[PDB]
Amino acid sequence: TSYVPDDGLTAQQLFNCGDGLTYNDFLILPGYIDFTADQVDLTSALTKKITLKTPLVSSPMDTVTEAGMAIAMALTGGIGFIHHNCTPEFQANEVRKVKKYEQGFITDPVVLSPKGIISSRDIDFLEHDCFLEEIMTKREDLVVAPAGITLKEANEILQRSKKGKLPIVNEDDELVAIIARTLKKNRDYPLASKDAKKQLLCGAAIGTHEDDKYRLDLLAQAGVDVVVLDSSQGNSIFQINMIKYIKDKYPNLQVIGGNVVTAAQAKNLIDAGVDALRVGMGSGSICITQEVLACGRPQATAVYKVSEYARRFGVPVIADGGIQNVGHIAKALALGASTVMMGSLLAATTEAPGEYFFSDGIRLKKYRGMGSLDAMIKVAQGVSGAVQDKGSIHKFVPYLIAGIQHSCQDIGAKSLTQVRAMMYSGELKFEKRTSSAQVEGGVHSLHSYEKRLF
Amino acid sequence: TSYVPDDGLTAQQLFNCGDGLTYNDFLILPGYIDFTADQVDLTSALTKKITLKTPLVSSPMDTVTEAGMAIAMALTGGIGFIHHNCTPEFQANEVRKVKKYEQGFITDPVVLSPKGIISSRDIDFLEHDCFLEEIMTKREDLVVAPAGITLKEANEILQRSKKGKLPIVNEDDELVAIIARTLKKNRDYPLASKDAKKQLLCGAAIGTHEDDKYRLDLLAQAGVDVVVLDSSQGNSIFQINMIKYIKDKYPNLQVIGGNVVTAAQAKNLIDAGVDALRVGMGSGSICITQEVLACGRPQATAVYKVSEYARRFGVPVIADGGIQNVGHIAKALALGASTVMMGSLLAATTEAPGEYFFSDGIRLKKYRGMGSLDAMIKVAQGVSGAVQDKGSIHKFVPYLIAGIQHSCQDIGAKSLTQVRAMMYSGELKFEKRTSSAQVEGGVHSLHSYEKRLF
Amino acid sequence: TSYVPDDGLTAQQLFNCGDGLTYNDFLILPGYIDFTADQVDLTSALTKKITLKTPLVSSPMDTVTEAGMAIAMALTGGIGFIHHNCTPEFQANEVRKVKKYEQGFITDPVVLSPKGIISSRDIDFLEHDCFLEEIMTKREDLVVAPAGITLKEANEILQRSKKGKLPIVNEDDELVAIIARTLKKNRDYPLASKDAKKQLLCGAAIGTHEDDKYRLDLLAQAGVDVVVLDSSQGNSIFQINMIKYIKDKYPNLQVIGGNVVTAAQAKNLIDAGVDALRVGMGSGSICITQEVLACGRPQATAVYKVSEYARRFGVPVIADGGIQNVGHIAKALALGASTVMMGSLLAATTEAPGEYFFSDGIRLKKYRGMGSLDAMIKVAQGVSGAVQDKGSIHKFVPYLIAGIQHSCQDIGAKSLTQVRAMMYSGELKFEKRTSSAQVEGGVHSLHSYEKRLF
Amino acid sequence: TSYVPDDGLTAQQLFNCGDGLTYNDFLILPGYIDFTADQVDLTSALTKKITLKTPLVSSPMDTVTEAGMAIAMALTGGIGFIHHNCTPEFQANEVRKVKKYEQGFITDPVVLSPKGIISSRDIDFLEHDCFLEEIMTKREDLVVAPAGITLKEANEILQRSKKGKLPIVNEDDELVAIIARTLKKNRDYPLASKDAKKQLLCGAAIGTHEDDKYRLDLLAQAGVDVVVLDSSQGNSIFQINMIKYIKDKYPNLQVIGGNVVTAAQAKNLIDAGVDALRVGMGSGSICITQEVLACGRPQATAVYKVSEYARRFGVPVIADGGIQNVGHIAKALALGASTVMMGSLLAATTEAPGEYFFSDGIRLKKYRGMGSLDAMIKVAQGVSGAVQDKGSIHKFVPYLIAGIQHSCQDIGAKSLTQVRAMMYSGELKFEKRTSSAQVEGGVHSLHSYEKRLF
Ligand SMILES: COc1c(C)c2c(c(O)c1CCOP(=O)(O)CP(=O)(O)OC[C@H]1O[C@@H](n3cnc4c(N)ncnc43)[C@H](O)[C@@H]1O)C(=O)OC2
Ligand SMILES: COc1c(C)c2c(c(O)c1CCOP(=O)(O)CP(=O)(O)OC[C@H]1O[C@@H](n3cnc4c(N)ncnc43)[C@H](O)[C@@H]1O)C(=O)OC2
Ligand SMILES: COc1c(C)c2c(c(O)c1CCOP(=O)(O)CP(=O)(O)OC[C@H]1O[C@@H](n3cnc4c(N)ncnc43)[C@H](O)[C@@H]1O)C(=O)OC2
Ligand SMILES: NC(=O)c1ncn([C@@H]2O[C@H](COP(=O)(O)O)[C@@H](O)[C@H]2O)n1
Ligand SMILES: NC(=O)c1ncn([C@@H]2O[C@H](COP(=O)(O)O)[C@@H](O)[C@H]2O)n1
Ligand SMILES: NC(=O)c1ncn([C@@H]2O[C@H](COP(=O)(O)O)[C@@H](O)[C@H]2O)n1
Ligand SMILES: NC(=O)c1ncn([C@@H]2O[C@H](COP(=O)(O)O)[C@@H](O)[C@H]2O)n1
Ligand SMILES: [K+]
Ligand SMILES: [K+]
Ligand SMILES: [K+]
Ligand SMILES: [K+]
Repeated sequence: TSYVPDDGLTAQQLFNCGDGLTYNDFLILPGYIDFTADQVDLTSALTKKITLKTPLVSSPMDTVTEAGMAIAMALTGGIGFIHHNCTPEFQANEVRKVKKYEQGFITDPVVLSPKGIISSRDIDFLEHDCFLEEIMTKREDLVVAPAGITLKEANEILQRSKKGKLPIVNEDDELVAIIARTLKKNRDYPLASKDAKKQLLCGAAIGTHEDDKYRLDLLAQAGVDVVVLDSSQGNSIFQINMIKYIKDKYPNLQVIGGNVVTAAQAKNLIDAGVDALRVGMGSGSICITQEVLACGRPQATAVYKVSEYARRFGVPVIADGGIQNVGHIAKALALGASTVMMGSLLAATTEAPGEYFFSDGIRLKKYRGMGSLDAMIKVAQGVSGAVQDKGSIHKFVPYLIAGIQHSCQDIGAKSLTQVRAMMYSGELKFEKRTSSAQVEGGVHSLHSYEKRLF
Repeated sequence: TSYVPDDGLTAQQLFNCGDGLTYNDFLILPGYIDFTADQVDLTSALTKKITLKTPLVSSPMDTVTEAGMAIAMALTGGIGFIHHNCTPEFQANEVRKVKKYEQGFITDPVVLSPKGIISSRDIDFLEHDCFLEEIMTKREDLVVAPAGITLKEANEILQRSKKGKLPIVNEDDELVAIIARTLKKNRDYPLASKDAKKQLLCGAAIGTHEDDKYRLDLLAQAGVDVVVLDSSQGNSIFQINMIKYIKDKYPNLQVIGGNVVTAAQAKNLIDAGVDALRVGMGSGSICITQEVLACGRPQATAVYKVSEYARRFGVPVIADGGIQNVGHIAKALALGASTVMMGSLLAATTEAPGEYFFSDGIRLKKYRGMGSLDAMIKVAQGVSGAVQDKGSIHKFVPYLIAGIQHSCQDIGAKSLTQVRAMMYSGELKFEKRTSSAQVEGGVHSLHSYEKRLF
Repeated sequence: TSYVPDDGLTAQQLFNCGDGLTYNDFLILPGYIDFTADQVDLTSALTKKITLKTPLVSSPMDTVTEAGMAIAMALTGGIGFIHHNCTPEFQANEVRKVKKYEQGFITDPVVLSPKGIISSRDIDFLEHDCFLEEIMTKREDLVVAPAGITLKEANEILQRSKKGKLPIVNEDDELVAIIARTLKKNRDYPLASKDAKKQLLCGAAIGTHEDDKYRLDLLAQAGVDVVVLDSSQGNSIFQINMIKYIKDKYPNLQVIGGNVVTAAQAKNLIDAGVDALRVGMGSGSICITQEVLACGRPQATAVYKVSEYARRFGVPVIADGGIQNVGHIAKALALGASTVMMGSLLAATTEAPGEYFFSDGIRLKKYRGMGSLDAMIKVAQGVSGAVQDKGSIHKFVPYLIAGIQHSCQDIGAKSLTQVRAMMYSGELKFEKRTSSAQVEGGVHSLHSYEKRLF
Repeated sequence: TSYVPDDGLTAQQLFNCGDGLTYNDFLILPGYIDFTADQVDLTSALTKKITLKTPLVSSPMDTVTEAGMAIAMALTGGIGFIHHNCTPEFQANEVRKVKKYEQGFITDPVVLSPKGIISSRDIDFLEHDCFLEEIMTKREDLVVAPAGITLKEANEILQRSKKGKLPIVNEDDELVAIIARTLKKNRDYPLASKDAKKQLLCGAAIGTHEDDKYRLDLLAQAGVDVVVLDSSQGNSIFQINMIKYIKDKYPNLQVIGGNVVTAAQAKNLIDAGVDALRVGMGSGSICITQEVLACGRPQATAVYKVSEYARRFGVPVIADGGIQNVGHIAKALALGASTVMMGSLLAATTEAPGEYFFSDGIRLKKYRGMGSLDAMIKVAQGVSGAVQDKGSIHKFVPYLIAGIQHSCQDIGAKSLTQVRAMMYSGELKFEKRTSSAQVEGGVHSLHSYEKRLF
């Protein structure tokens, strides 16, 4: 015979009925492998105009994305969104801080007012004399460098002054930047996500309330590339206006639509004029909306449903919420999502806001939902907590990339663009997983065991 | 195109087959928001004649509703039902106590027999002399007030006597009431549930056994507004008679039908002449009937099924049992319920019967089913226990209201009347939730976390 | 209108497809109540010829049924089966012991050989002299009683001798029995299960292996009323022969067929000539067959399927295994079962074999499957353990009866015969229960709680 | 009537839709028993050319199969596969070591270089003198034996020298072997799996990467009988080539195809020229692929689907992964599998690699997946751990055999060949198991319990 039938379920019959299943409810039948995993191209679109080397994106939460994270993320190939739980000024600062970050050049030099350099030497010896400028008269005659400044002469010249951060200025003695030694052989970031001006990409979230139009402005000034509207149910006249307002004012600016879960919700945003859709309502580890409200939708189905529609307009979808492991990323992407947003899966990370604090013989790192009472009487829709400890976004992300690539390989696709083309064509196959199938899917029948991922 | 199909399940296909699903088995797809949550009107009917500002209702259990609770509940916009685990006299007392409660006026002044006022002063100094009247001859010549008594002159006049509870009498020196300082700026209860005589509404539960006709009488005297028949299976000739007996005797009185779960059970009660139906069999946190019997029905389905029928007669349905969180309330209401009754979700509360007693580094408050051996050889159908500690019904209820409103908003309804009109029309959409969907629905992927709701 | 549709699932569509559901997977919609629970008649058949006042039956396990249990059970209205884990002689003894038990008369007087009465007096005072008969010459001239012996003169006469167990003999000084004081006002057992000779009924289990034909014989002699073949898969040529062998030899004797789960398995036994069928394979608390084999079937479905067939021949079915609570009994009976057999649910009991032994601040009582390595290289198909502590079969059983009656009432049936007639007619309604429905079905949303059943 | 319908589900309708169920999701309805369990023949094929007495097969993991295991397994009637986590030389050694193992003859005599025998005597008395050959001049004149060596004269002759391991040599004083006393009455292995040269069978796993062709060679030399390609997704051009390469070079050699789960994946391997298929992706206790990727399939369905196809070509299927108990073996075999491979279920065993180390008052034995970071930045797809303690493969396996036989009996098949013929014909019946059915399936309703299997 040499036939072999067409066993396997198609996306349609699996996510277009009314059962409402999530990532852990299904699998993806393998295909034919004839290329190595690293040959898999993960290039994907974040918006109608922007494209990242990797589909990963950090969430706009006060415990996940902040300068450091938006930078690492961008450097590793993804992008980040600065949360909006702080006066517009500060949030806007985190943007410019990112938007004008340059290899080797000092991050954002801590500084003080006279109220010249100031090397520890002084601070030590010789009562706290009348202010700093006094206890520190660092003569104009000092080791500084001209605008011809470069990483080359920098470090080297630093040897003469045996210092590790010589200052640089344009012409009007107003520090443009300070080169720094601290790393000893900077790596190369070939996938770095940057804009036209070669600066790293940077996103930012804002509300849809009136007092957010000013906030947006400060961000816009700072060179923000894309902004996402923060809402649990983004299909409101408020967001729609907020959309129009922004698109009009700033034509040259991408706007991602508030969190939606239905094709109907999307229609309004795609019409308002959005550049993408953030799909996901009540899937976040810290989000507890479905339990305290009554509205929401199972992630896997939501991502599939909203993408199949959004695609018909060239509007990328960001699968936000529900990604509890590498696996769930490939899943979300295979269902129509162009990129995926993470929060908890990127909390412990060292680039994330906050500091670690061992608790009960185990590592730790704060992490809560922006809808929690702390982050914010108001009805709490989120919870507060903390997670373990992962490596650094510079090594963690690369691991995610390998997984996603290994996933694509097992399936038979050499790119994410293909994975989607396959599932929409009916070539990509799926299969439901019973509770026992889920149990067998993970670790079982062991007396004890540990786990290390990369 | 600009079409977007009609994705979404309708109530019918979801609760009218035979799967028997509960609140945690489904969700409600969001709609369009074009109004703020606080604009949502929660007005709902408790019976054919009565209407509350809020659909909340405390349960007739000896650990939930009692004077204090029936008062707070009424003040916050809902209503309460005094349990019937105590001689009719006492239960009847709790009613009048409620029915004639007035702002500022002392609750129910504790008192003693001679066997004039009696300020601590005496009790202290000068052997327990022959009875109270002796160890306390408080002269007729004392600070008291005339029927012109008002909160105005009251407190003020109290200053002269530097006391905090001057007595007031009509004419025949028989204390009608005592004004009291103890609060320092009473709030305003705009939603208060009151009757024609401007007195707070008050409900009361009674059995269907013969010896309950006298009990009902004492309650009726006390000015009870509505009574609910307490039974697990209320479709018995006993209740039906008890219905007729009451409707006849007291025409001007609402009667809620025993707990039912089917349209067939309802028919008998709607015919007997009930003013509402209490739907719910074996859903209560402390009820364990389904485990020790064989009869019952999944709450969500029961509420939907009995309401779709009851509505065809203008008979309100009270979704009693199964409400484990704010979310489940909106759910019950969206399925055809006019109001919802709670027990455990209103136990810890300070207005509830009993006192707290820290246990294992944690707060506590007794709570058990009226079907438990303690509350009541008889077959125990309930269990006994206790819960944590919530705020006060004066702040807790308001939180429930916000939730329910936030829920209605997310859906797209500006009132509960609308939410039901939407689900019966097919506009309101639902989606089943798999076990994984339920797991993703709540908190997951966190190393640890705490939870605060309002 | 006044119609009300026909909501509700019928047994057929619920247990005749291939889903394989158990008791916890469904419920029984209530009906109309017009009679009190105690008016419910539980009379049910155990075999084609025998009938018990109650459908309860103790299991033939070395930790459940033994003389004491087969007696209490019979007295409370049910029946018991002596296990066969002991030489035929001893098992046969437990039978006669039961079969000839009489109110007041000493159970089975412990005794010694000379190698007259022997009151402690002696044992105490005056070296262990040459044997008992010597250290105890209780003269012929002693307080004894004639065959006219009766509970009347007995106790009374005992006063004169101030003893508590005067001996009685026929004529040939061979103790027929000894009356005993130890209770102080024996109760009345109106439901007692007895045979023609007014003796309590008694069952007994035997294997189907060759060496079991002798064992059966000793039992037969002892006046056993019914015997059950002990097998996990009773549809073997071995049992079929064993059936024929017995039916032939002892026509006047009931034989219950080995454990089966299908209508096909039953056909062979009903033809071999059985008087009943023990349905249930791998449902017992201690049975772990399904996990270590590959054959078996979900109890609820098995009971329904085998009964619908067996009934077509007047062959009663004993729902054995899976009854984890009062509720599951009514369920099994409502599906076609005539009686139900229990093991674990009757372990802690005081009438059960073994003694209690507090462990970890909690009561205890051994309990294991006859298929366990201990009870019995052989493949273990059962496990060994222990349970808590229930009352006495004289109070526990009565509780089960109330439940079963309360269950029948809630449904609307005044007898078990009716409950079955209702489910087979399509009048009795059912509804599946989702996992959440099962969770809501039991205790939930409580911070803590205890449980007392009767 | 005497008909009895055809209740029961067929494999087809149960594993050929898209639900994806595992072993714990179904059962096998019993049939007719007319033969004893030990009469059941378990003979099954491992490949197109090879046949084992028992369908058991140890997995190629560095914690399961290694010489000792491949020997015991072969002796008990099955076969084993040496893992490939060690230079080809060593892995190849483990093969020859096995391939030339002979009863009584010393396993693999530990040895040292001069850098004659060497009995402890010396080592003790008389500074570590210049090397061994010196501190030990065991004269040529010593107790040794000629090629006529046999277990007969061996042991006996050993008495004269009162030693326990006399050396034997061919002619050129180059030890061919050493007979040893250490057991005191060697048993008989009637089912031993051997090749034409009467040597025990031995399998070995290799990768499909280029540098594996040399490795294969060393194994081939050592007399390996069958080799299995180690891959999670074995349907790649790499394996297909690796297949062709081997089949060509070594015609007289069996090759088992990489792990597959679909009929489509199989087609390529059956065409490449494989002798069997290893079905199973992400079912292993230590495999966590489905959780960190997105591809895989529920074992039960995979085994059924791939076998129904593979059989159409006479290509045996090895159900690898998911076997958590005796029961699951019969299940896998009944669905079309010819043999089953185990890992964890054969870890604790004494023949397995590694030594035990009590931990927390309990026994222990290391066990991890070859995909774990330890066994192997790379993406970890497995985990590391350890299990309890089972007996010895010489007693454990026999237990598995009894189970599998007991299973076959309960069904009604006298051989595995029959079990499959029955399920493909539609005679063998199945039934799904709900979560409650699964709960009832195992141990429940017990206050406590222990477990011993054989
Ligand atoms: C905000 O972040 C989230 C996100 C992204 C998600 C979830 C979530 O719970 C949160 C936290 C809660 O966000 P939100 O539900 O509070 C939405 P939002 O922040 O826009 O607040 C909405 C309310 O603000 C008021 N509002 C919004 N815009 C205006 C406006 N233009 N004028 C007046 N009032 C407005 C209304 O009361 C409207 O209901 C979730 O479950 O899935 C995704
Ligand atoms: C009473 O509260 C509940 C409620 C409200 C619920 C559940 C529950 O378990 C209880 C506790 C138990 O109530 P109930 O089942 O004991 C019902 P009820 O209190 O009316 O007692 C009923 C029995 O009393 C006797 N009875 C009732 N009325 C009469 C009568 N008129 N004459 C004689 N006997 C009567 C009968 O034996 C009838 O079976 C439940 O599972 O869902 C809701
Ligand atoms: C015995 O009790 C049970 C019961 C009642 C149940 C289960 C259970 O596991 C046990 C314990 C195990 O009983 P069994 O499976 O060992 C059945 P049985 O005691 O009859 O032993 C059967 C074997 O004995 C041998 N045999 C039986 N009769 C003969 C015979 N006539 N001649 C020769 N051999 C025979 C055969 O090897 C036959 O397979 C269960 O899962 O559901 C109900
Ligand atoms: N409910 C809340 O308080 C809250 N806080 C954040 N979120 C949503 O959950 C997402 C993160 O989900 P996760 O941690 O990847 O499961 C965020 O991007 C945001 O959309 N929700
Ligand atoms: N079974 C019992 O003892 C018992 N006690 C109270 N109840 C029922 O449960 C309801 C409360 O449910 P809950 O606590 O909101 O889940 C009560 O209103 C009553 O109808 N049941
Ligand atoms: N597998 C075993 O060892 C074993 N031992 C007893 N049993 C079966 O289980 C039944 C008791 O079930 P349960 O305890 O009521 O769930 C017994 O009547 C018997 O049929 N099974
Ligand atoms: N993922 C991993 O690291 C790993 N290691 C081994 N395995 C697979 O799992 C199988 C063993 O499964 P189990 O232990 O019987 O459930 C092995 O034969 C192999 O196919 N997988
Ligand atoms: K969630
Ligand atoms: K309950
Ligand atoms: K069981
Ligand atoms: K697994």
